[PDB]
Amino acid sequence: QIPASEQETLVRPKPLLLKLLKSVGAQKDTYTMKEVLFYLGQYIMTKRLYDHIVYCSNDLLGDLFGVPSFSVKEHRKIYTMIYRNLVVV
Ligand SMILES: CC[C@@H](CS(=O)(=O)C(C)(C)C)N1C(=O)[C@H](CC(=O)O)O[C@H](c2cccc(Cl)c2)[C@H]1c1ccc(Cl)cc1
Repeated sequence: QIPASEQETLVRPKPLLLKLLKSVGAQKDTYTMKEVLFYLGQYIMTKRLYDHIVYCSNDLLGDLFGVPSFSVKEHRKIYTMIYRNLVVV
């Protein structure tokens, strides 16, 4: 029960989120939430942090989100953790 519109939001990552995104995607100043979620998704799968829990205490992603692990099924929490690392444009 998250709206579809949320993936349209325009955002400006803070430096550490930007560092992580640069490892998987082109470097722009502005991203859609859709893009951010995809890049983070690819980052996680590429680095195999996920086998419904993502484990990230041995990874920069852990520092980014402030948790050692999280559930992929809890989307509102994920959006919340993402939002602390960006500015809405
Ligand atoms: C790395 C985990 C990826 C995998 S996936 O969708 O890309 C695929 C099934 C294609 C392999 N992921 C999920 O597995 C879960 C699947 C689900 O529980 O519905 O969806 C995650 C998702 C999608 C959209 C928004 C949010 Cl906040 C999270 C989504 C996700 C979780 C965390 C982050 Cl940071 C980004 C995307």
